Amino acid sequence: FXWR
Amino acid sequence: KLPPGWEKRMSRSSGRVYYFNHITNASQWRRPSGGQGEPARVRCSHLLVKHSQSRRPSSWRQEQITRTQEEALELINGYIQKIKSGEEDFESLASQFSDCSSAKARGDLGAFSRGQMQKPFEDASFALRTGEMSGPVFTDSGIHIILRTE
Repeated sequence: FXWR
Repeated sequence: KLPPGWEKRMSRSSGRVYYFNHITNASQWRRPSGGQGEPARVRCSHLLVKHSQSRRPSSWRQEQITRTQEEALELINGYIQKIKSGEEDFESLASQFSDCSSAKARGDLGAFSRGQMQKPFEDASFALRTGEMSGPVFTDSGIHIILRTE
């Protein structure tokens, strides 16, 4: 996970 | 004179000159260059090393991440050294050791625009030129190595  | 983020630095330990990008945290001996702005979209792969303070301290590699941020940084630095030496390849390392589910895609995250990734990840990604690798990039998820592929 990233994405904002 | 130098591309965005790049500056000429030298070691306090040694004294040898090198080049450092304060956006990607990349370091290299080579001068990074001999109104274009950023690319509107980039494609990147990444290798994530989580730690006990990560937003979700768990991954497919282990249901309970207990390493400290310093131990995670030491792992990231080790992976960077292996890649630069040629002993290991970025995709191979991401597949085996990335704490992100993208490891099944050899670290590939696909293409993305601004405002879609975590800000430190985004800033580093759009400051890389095609084919370049970041240094340690710190986000709420952990520490990343980023490779811009498109």
